[PDB]
Formats: sequence, C-alpha cells, structure tokens
Amino acid sequence: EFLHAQEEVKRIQSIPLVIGQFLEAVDQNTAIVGSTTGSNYYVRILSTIDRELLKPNASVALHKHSNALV
Amino acid sequence: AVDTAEQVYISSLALLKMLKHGRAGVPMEVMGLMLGEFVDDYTVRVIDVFAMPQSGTGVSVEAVDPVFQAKMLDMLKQTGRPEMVVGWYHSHPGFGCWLSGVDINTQQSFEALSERAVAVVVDPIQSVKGKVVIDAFRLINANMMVLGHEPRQTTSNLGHLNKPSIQALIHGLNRHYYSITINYRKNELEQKMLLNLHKKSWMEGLTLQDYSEHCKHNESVVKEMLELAKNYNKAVEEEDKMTPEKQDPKRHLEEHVDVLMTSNIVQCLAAMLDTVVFK
Amino acid sequence: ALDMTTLTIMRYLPREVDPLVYNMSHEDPGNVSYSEIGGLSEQIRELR
Amino acid sequence: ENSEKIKVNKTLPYLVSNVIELLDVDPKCAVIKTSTRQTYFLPVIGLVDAEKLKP
Ligand SMILES: [Zn+2]
Repeated sequence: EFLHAQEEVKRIQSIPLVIGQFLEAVDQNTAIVGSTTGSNYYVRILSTIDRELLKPNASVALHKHSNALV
Repeated sequence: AVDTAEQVYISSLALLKMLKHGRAGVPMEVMGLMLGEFVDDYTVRVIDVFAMPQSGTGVSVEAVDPVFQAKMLDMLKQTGRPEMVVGWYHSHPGFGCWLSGVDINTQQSFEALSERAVAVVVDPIQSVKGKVVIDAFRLINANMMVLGHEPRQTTSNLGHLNKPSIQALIHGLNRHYYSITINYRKNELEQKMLLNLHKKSWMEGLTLQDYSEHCKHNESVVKEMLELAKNYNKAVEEEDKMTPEKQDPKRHLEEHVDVLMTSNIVQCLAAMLDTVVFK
Repeated sequence: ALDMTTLTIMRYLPREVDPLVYNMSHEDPGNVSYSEIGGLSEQIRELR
Repeated sequence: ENSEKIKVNKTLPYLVSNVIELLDVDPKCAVIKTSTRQTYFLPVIGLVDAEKLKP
C-alpha cells in the first residue's frame, strides 16, 4: 500500500504542471506562490520537496488545476 | 415513496465509452444517453452508453435528436441491446461535476420522461492520471424541500460514507439535485481482459534493459550516495542532543540504496538466467 | 504548437509571427528603373 | 444532410480574430491571434478557402 501511495505521489507531479514563483513559505506543509498566470495563491506544498531548495525567488511548478505546488 | 441512499452501477465498457467521448469533444461539452436497467428502488445499472452528435444548441433537450436515438435503439435491439434509456450524461471540461441551469432543465425533461432516471457528469480533463471524476445526479423536487423534508430516507450507513466535494454545493448540490453514490459493477472477466493493456509479456519480462545506460544510472545514483554520505556525516555531527526539530541525508540515502540495490539484483539475476537458458 | 487539453508539444513551426512585417515586405513599389530617376548618377552608383 | 448539419453547426458567436502566417502543411495551416489576445494554430483552416485569406 505504501508503495502504491508513493507511485500516486509521483503521478501527481507528472508533466502538465504550470510554472510559478515561490514567495515566502507559511507552515511546514503550505506556502505562498506567484503563478505565471499573474495571480498569487495560498498553496499547500508536497512533503517530498526538499524545503532547503525553496527560496523566495525559486521557480516552482504548480498543479495545473489545484495549483498545488509540487 | 422517496428513495434512500441508493446506488448506481455502471459497467466498465460504459465508463470507458464515457471517458473516451468526453475527452474527444474537449473543450466543447458533449452529451449522450445511457442504456441500462432500473432493477429496483435501491440500484440503477447502466450497462452500455452510446454517444449522440454534437449540435450548435449545446448540451440541452434541443440537442437530443429523437430520430437519432430512436433509430439507434431500434438498431441495438436487433444486436443484443434491448435496455431502455435510464439516463443521460454530459461532459463538463474545465470545472467540477455539477448541474447548471440548462443541465437542471434537461434532467427535469428526463424525469418527466421517467420516474427515477439519473444524470451523470464527467469532467474529462480533471479525470486523469488514474483519478476518475464522475458524479451521478438527480433533481430534488422543490415541493419536498419546500415543506422541510430530508432529501432521502437515510437507512443504513451507506451513503454518508461518501462526502460531497465542496465545489459542487456552491453550484447547487443538496439544494436542487442530490449526488447518488457511484459504483462500478466490473466482473472478473472484464478485469482480466482489461489487465492485458499493462500485462507483462514474457520476452519483455526477460528483457535486459541496457548495460551502458544501467551503468550510467548507477554512476548517477552513486554520486547521490556520495553527497548524501557527506550530509550523513554532517547530520551525525549534530548529535549534541538539542531540541527535536528525515530530511537531507537519511530518507534520500535510504530510498536511493533501496532502488540501486533492487535494480542491480534484478539486472544481474536476469543476466544469469539468460546465460543459463538460451544455450 | 500545443494541445489545448494536455499541452503536449506536437509540432515545431517556422520561426515567429507578426503579419505587420509581412505587409512591410510585400509592399509593391512598382517598376522603377534607375533610368526613371534623373540627375542622381553619383548617388545611385554610390548606393549600389 | 451534410449541409444542414454544417449550417446548424455554424453557431453565431464567432470571436473575430486576425490571421497570421499560413504555414505550409507537412506530416491548409493557419496561425490566429484572437480578439481575446491569444494565439492559436489550426491544423486545418475550416470552412474558408486558404488563398481567400491574407495575413
Ligand atoms: Zn452541463
């Protein structure tokens, strides 16, 4: 089951994502991102992302529909 | 004689027809009828689905061509499909499953044509990546809601075990239409038939990847190992027993050694088997 | 060009756009021989 | 039958748009800039002849 869950977690970060700019984070599991669409969104971040890669000018890919930053 | 939590059954072939037709007509909404059986008060089994042509009127009762559906049913009956129209579906690309006002009017028309026919909404671009987004609707008669009654007689824990998606109720869920639980009546035969699409063929099972690419992947993963080992020394040096803050070396090194090990064993073992077998 | 559904690339194209440049290229000046200009032999020769 | 279906297909919003380069086909291609400030590529032009268009 855990392997299946990780397979899905890989699946959620597949190709069609949209690019955005990572503003300052909020909590362990959420952050603020500025989308290339122009608007900004309050977005929960996937745990698998290494937080140390996250910087207030980092280029970050958002979920196409849910805007979830993975 | 209001119906309870209930259940709706769609065959696997019906679901594949649904998704194929939904994805084909994107970004325009497409709509077709469902062919099935009403069985009893507690279940609705749609068994097969046929699409119907697009029209400039958009998805509406004006879109359903009575001659087309009539000739279609007359033809299917001669081939093994005598079931009546138990409902209709329409695609909603770009937004979640819910009925708009025109959708409500169409469902009212079908309800007039029936007693408990259902409406199905599929989002063909959100239903992707293995996640499927299908919802089944039926209008709540205003009279019943006008006189302060619950939508259905809740009898068993069935029903409420599912939760309404927040997106729908803004559009009117539990106000004018209620969501009936979706279920898939696949048998073992269709399942084993469907499994052939990803099923491993024997030569493909004995395929030996690529030694050069395997070595290159090994080198990359080993580079990750070296970096993670440096960070592991860094993390073991912070053992001064401070406040409790997996990241950096530990988890990455663990999964990396797992994947490198399993790849190496599978490759070497398969090579040994081929050496033994073919000659 | 990309699919409006899956956004996957399906064809590279001739470089860029802007039919403005197309008009500014296909402008038709008409047949004007250098002889149709007079008294500018030094400049005409210079330009070539 | 075909003409009737096409005619009923001809809805009448039309979202007017400017035409861009008619790139040659390669295995009847037009690039469009919409009035809604979007660019689109058409594998086939549609119900109008190719040479009737001028970028
Ligand atoms: Zn609709």
